[PDB]
Amino acid sequence: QNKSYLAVRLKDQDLRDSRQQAAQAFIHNSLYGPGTNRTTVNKFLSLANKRLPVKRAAVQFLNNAWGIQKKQNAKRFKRRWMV
Amino acid sequence: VSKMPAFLRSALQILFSEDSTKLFVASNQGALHIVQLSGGSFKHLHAFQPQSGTVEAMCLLAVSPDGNWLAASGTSAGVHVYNVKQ
Amino acid sequence: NVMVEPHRHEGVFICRGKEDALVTKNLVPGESVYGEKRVSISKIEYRAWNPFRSKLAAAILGGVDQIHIKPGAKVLYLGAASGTTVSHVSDIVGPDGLVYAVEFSHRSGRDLINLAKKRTNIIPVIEDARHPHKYRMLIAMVDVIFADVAQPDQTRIVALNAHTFLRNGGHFVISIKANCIDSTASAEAVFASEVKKMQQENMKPQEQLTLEPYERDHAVVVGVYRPPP
Amino acid sequence: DLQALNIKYAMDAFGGPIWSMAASPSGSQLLVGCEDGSVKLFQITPDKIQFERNFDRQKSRILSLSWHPSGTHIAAGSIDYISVFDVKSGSAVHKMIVDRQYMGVSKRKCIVWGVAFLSDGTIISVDSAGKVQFWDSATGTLVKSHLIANADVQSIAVADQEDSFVVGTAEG
Amino acid sequence: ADVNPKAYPLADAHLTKKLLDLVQQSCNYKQLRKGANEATKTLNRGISEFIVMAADAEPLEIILHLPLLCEDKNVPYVFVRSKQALGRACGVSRPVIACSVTIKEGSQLKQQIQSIQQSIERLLV
Amino acid sequence: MLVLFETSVGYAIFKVLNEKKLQEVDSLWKEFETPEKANKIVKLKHFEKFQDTAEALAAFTALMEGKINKQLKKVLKKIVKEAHEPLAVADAKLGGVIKEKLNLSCIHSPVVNELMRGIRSQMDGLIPGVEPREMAAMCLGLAHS
Amino acid sequence: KYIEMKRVAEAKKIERLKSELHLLDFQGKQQNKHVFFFDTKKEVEQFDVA
Amino acid sequence: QRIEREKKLFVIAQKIQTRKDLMDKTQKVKVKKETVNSPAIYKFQSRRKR
Amino acid sequence: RDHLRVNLKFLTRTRSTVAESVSQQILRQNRGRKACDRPVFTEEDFQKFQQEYFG
Repeated sequence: QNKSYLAVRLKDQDLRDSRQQAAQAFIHNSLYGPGTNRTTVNKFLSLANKRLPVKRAAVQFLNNAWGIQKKQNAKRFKRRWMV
Repeated sequence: VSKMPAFLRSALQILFSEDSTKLFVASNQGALHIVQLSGGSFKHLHAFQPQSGTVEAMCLLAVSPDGNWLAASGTSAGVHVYNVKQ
Repeated sequence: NVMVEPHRHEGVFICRGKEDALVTKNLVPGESVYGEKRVSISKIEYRAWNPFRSKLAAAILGGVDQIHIKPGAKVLYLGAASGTTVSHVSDIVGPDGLVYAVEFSHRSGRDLINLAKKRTNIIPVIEDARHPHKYRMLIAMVDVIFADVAQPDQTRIVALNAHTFLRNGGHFVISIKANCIDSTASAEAVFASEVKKMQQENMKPQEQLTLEPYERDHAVVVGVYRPPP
Repeated sequence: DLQALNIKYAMDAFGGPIWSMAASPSGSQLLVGCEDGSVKLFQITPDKIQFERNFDRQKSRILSLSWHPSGTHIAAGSIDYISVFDVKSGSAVHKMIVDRQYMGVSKRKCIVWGVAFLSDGTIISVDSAGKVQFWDSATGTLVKSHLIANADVQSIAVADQEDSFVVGTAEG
Repeated sequence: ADVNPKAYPLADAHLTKKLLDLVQQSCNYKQLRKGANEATKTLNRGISEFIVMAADAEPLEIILHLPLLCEDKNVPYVFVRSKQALGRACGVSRPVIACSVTIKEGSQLKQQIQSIQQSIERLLV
Repeated sequence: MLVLFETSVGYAIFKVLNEKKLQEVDSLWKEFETPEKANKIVKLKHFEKFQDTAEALAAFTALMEGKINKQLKKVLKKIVKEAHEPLAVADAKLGGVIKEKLNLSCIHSPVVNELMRGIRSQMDGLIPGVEPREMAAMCLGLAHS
Repeated sequence: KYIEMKRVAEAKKIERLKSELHLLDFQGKQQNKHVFFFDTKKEVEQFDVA
Repeated sequence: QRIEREKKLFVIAQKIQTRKDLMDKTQKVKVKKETVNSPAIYKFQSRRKR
Repeated sequence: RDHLRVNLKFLTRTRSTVAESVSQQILRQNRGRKACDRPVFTEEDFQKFQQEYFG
């Protein structure tokens, strides 16, 4: 059986510790996990825009990943509209 | 480049002269290395000895546009100027 | 009616017939240490080596390439316990060899002294393996270190003992229990971490074998210490 | 090493990942808190550090340490509790239970992020519930609580003269 | 304080509550042997999960044979501070200095017993 | 530098000849590779021998809890205190205790530990007086007691 | 007491039989992973068990 | 054969022991039925022994 | 004299194995008995029927 016997070089098999990964996961869930009160940076920076003497929109108005197929159809409909 | 000497392993500062012939390297322990570069070939010309004095800050290197002088700092003794040709 | 086959490890034999047993030649004929049965061939007596109780026996039956415990060799044995495995090691090294049996437990120490009375090549050391300097007077330079302490910083204990008593080019055999090092992590993850820690000291692990049929979550690592340039 | 601008050495503590580390009032000793719940004392030799002793192992990971200014007692924070240790015999004299919510109960576990200890005997603790709490070391009971934030209070620091201290929270 | 050092696996206050609660549950399921003499017999028969002893026996030596027998069979053991508390957990009107939880096929406490066994070995590091 | 080495038969005190070689700890293993080179580095100043196992038990129990006997007092004051030279010791506690009990300076260092390793490896070839048979018999008596 | 007396005695007989029956030539689903270590890459490809 | 005898004898002793526990005045509730491998499991009402 | 040919014949021809049923029963007794040691009609059919037939 070739599957039972394995030859490995000394430096390659050194990988990330599984115990270390659990430690990182504990920090992530403690600070950004379910149950915390976190908002987005776009929303957090947009609170100032609602109070300005001249109201503006969100700081980053475009959402890149909201839609891609829907974006193309809007352009197609627009071109039709100018006829 | 295929090979490099081992003493360049941890450089604090890397500087090129106005011509591509000479390369200047400062080591993490006090040492200056001048490397002759010609046609993708490297030759270690000279290694300037560590400057006397307590280390105060990270090293900084400056080269004159003629290429004659090299100024290095980072120690309590002061800025040292080396003549590249001599 | 017994037929005896030589084993690949010098000083070790394998016994067939009515019994499927791994055996070693008895250093004290007519005596049984812990109730193991003995067979004679003709003049020569052998003692059965139980793989269920011992871990070195399990490794040998598991197909280990090297054990490095040979006739006329000095062995430092960490975690002697009652001395069941120590008695078989004393058989292999023979009269020329020496075994240093280190055990901290007092109840297991009393069994060692009774065994050490009948075997001249066993030197009992009732001390703590974490402090090799406290027994430096008794141990000269050795060839092989065997560690079976089953205790979380086993690697540091071996390294301290290897620096003081193990010669350049000497070998070590270490048994690792996965759940003792960390109960919640997986066995293969635990074993790889110990391999990393061995490399931090001047220890090069050369092979690794798991003791699946007789134990669970156990591995044996064989390596060299301060290899010659 | 500041002069050679490199790392002198790295030594394995053999207790898993380390969460916090504190030096004694004298610089001779170092205290280490690990994932497994053990507290380890290291003696500082002229060239390296040497492992000395283990305190009593705790049920959960140790996230923050503090020294008595005279060096006789230790305070250690952990999930839902604080442990007080005697340095002579490393045994927990007191375990102090921290309420998960301010005068209430909640499913979310309370994490003690930092612990500071004063010469008079009071332990100051900051937790994820958003409050700064004062404890008495002699009796092991809460003395006073101050609710200051709606989010985690994560950092503590005390001046050398024990008349002022500073806290830092998740809200900035 | 003022505890005999020979009772080394001394559980703290938090573990003591878990131990005595499990002991009280084992009594309701007929899974507990009470007394040092009865605790010794289960070790010889190999039907015990763990052993609980009381650290306040005025001569402590009257129970020190039990740790030696436990190390042979690889059975975990702990000490609690009060023999009065151990007696009430066992459901007896008299103090108890040692008790043993026995092996039961199909027992509903298997998950709880396993968690306590894991907790005990942690005291041995 | 004088170095004190403890063995089952007695106390051994060596003198290092080449103190320069001790500075390079990484290259020190080459000096103790063969009995010819090891005798160039160290030589035996004095060896105090234990007569029986009952006396030897009284010695080594004190040593490993950081205490020195009355007889070890006499050996140190003659060999090591009359001479003016640092004494290497394998135990930091033992070196500390010596400083108060006797006006003597003790040095413990990783280079000292490397020097201890080399002497042990060349254990035969450094002490000519002690026979190998006496060393082995004394070890069994001391270990059992 | 009658059942337990029989049970403990033949249980010791089981342990005695296992001391000389070591399950040689065990073939089973459980196969143990034997791992070798080499410093240089070239040894890894050129590895041969025999 | 000896190993299989041990397994049966362990079960038989517990069932006789389980039947002996039933000879008690304390109130009890059956939580599991008896099987070939295991006896029936009962929970008894909690009263201290006076 | 070279025994390699003779040794190979005796170490290969005599091949025998215990049964799997035999081996699996031995390995489970070694494990122990401690807790740590040891390891077509649906409700939809009934509900809909009583609505349609008896509801």
